Amino acid sequence: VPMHPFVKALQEHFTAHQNPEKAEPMARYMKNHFLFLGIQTPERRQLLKDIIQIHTLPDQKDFQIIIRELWDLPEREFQAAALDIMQKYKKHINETHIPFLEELIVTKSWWDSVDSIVPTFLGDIFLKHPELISAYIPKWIASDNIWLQRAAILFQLKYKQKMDEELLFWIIGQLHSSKEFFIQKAIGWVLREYAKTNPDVVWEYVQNNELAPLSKREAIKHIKQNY
DNA sequence: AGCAAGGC
DNA sequence: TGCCTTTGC
Ligand SMILES: COC(=O)c1cc2c3c(cc(O)c2[nH]1)N(C(=O)c1cc2cc(OC)c(OC)c(OC)c2[nH]1)C[C@H]3Cn1cnc(N)c2ncnc1-2
Ligand SMILES: [Ca+2]
Ligand SMILES: [Ca+2]
Repeated sequence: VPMHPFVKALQEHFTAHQNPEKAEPMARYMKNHFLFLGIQTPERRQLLKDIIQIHTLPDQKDFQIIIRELWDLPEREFQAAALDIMQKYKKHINETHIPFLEELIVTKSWWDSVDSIVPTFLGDIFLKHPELISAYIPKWIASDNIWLQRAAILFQLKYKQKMDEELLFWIIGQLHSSKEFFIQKAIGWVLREYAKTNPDVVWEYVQNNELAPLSKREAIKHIKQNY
């Protein structure tokens, strides 16, 4: 049972605003991996802000505590709220928090949580500490956990001109033989997105290195008509 | 605004 | 495959 007051207050308030009619289709959207209260993002963020306006944002010493308790609650809105809350502590998040973010990636894993954790929080950390990438990314690739593997792919998603091109292409080469839907998809996504910044090197990579057909199609879908 | 980004 | 709903922007 949760025990930090902020989290109790958020559980009560969210629970009071649940909508069973919305809950079933939302849960089916995540392949019924999670229970849902039935609260979509606009309302969900309104309710979180209510609790902050009342209690004020907890002291930074408790932010791991609070995220952990939210992660253990059964309804998916609490993990999504936990990530909205982590956004409000970005300034105090640093390399000592990488193992905590790993734990979050590998617990209650699905595309909605991992796609929020990785490009923003891990992306930011490794931009400040790129000498730590080698302690984590190779481990994640070798782990055979698809969510850590998608993390290795997507932590650079938002980098644009900051992208470490040879690192990106090494990561993809290590994972291109994956059968996994969420790995193939992530490879096609990061290539398509980086092609908005550096289209010529994405074209050259795709034309000379093996990829799942899904990944290759998605990567070139906006630039193929220039070639 | 409006368009770009899982489900089926 | 490409359109849907929702969220990100
Ligand atoms: C049933 O409803 C839920 O329960 C629920 C839906 C849902 C969604 C989430 C997250 C959730 O938690 C959701 N929950 N979305 C994102 O995380 C996200 C958007 C985004 C945009 C970007 O461009 C502007 C971008 O890059 C810059 C991103 O990367 C950071 C993006 N990420 C989008 C949407 C799910 N969806 C819908 N229709 C499509 N056609 C989609 N194609 C892909 N995904 C789609
Ligand atoms: Ca392997
Ligand atoms: Ca899609």
